Amino acid sequence: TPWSKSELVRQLRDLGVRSGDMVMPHVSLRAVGPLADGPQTLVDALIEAVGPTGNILAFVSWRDSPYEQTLGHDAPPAAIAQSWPAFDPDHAPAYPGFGAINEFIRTYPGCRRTAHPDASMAAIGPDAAWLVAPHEMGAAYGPRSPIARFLAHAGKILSIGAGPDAVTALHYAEAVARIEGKRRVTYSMPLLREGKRVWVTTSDWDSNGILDEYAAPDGPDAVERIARDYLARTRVAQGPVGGAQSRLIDAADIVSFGIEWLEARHAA
Ligand SMILES: CC(C)(COP(=O)(O)OP(=O)(O)OC[C@H]1O[C@@H](n2cnc3c(N)ncnc32)[C@H](O)[C@@H]1OP(=O)(O)O)[C@@H](O)C(=O)NCCC(=O)NCCS
Repeated sequence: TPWSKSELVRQLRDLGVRSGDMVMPHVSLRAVGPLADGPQTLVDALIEAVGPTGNILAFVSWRDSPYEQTLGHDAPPAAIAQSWPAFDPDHAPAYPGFGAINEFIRTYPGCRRTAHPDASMAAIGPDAAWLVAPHEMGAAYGPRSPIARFLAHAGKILSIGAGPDAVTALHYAEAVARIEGKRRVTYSMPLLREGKRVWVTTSDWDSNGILDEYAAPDGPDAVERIARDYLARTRVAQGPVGGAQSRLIDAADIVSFGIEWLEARHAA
């Protein structure tokens, strides 16, 4: 029997979600189980749980991000530069690998989208515009990014059946951590500025591992190692959301732990 919207709202309430909260969900729909009206039932429940003054922030990225196609180049290769679609924030589908719920969040009426094609964030609520902008190339997840403002607004991270590797906010911790040998990457993104496609090439911290030892693809990254150590040492509200075991995490607390975690193991 599929989970109803009212059943999920009660579960979110038991977990500690309050009206007015700013919540960032990481969802495994298969862990949740069948819903009354598909994934939209959970989206409606998330919006009701945070209330009209609350906010939802999701890391949705872009299904057709030219990340690997322009990685390590001072400019987009010619074939990529001539034909790749410009990132149209209100029309670009989310990256499926980060959760099928993100395409439902992203198309919700009133949802705003950041202009960073690879690190794109979707936001719903009164603070949606303030969260999504600015989001410039070179500030994917560190200061001046939606995550930074999310951390300055008592944000809560809502893992719904997702693994510890899915804590996007911890990319802020590795962006500001004062450690040696932080990996950087160079890539190009096609922005849509006043209807005109503009190619922008930038450098930023590697979001696939801030250090060499954390960047192997086989392969727990720094986010997963930090999150597991945090969840092993911290009392965190846990409970069911649908059929998925869920956690409500204080975003500023796990990021502070992440900074201390990185700086304790690597010199400055
Ligand atoms: C990796 C991960 C996404 C895999 O979890 P998953 O449950 O297997 O995959 P999803 O949550 O995206 O959803 C899968 C289900 O939704 C279905 N689905 C996809 N689009 C759908 C649609 N429009 N309508 C209905 N169902 C849809 C899929 O077909 C699948 O259903 P199925 O079992 O019948 O085949 C999850 O574990 C996770 O980590 N999510 C957080 C990811 C994240 O935020 N990463 C950030 C890193 S910085």
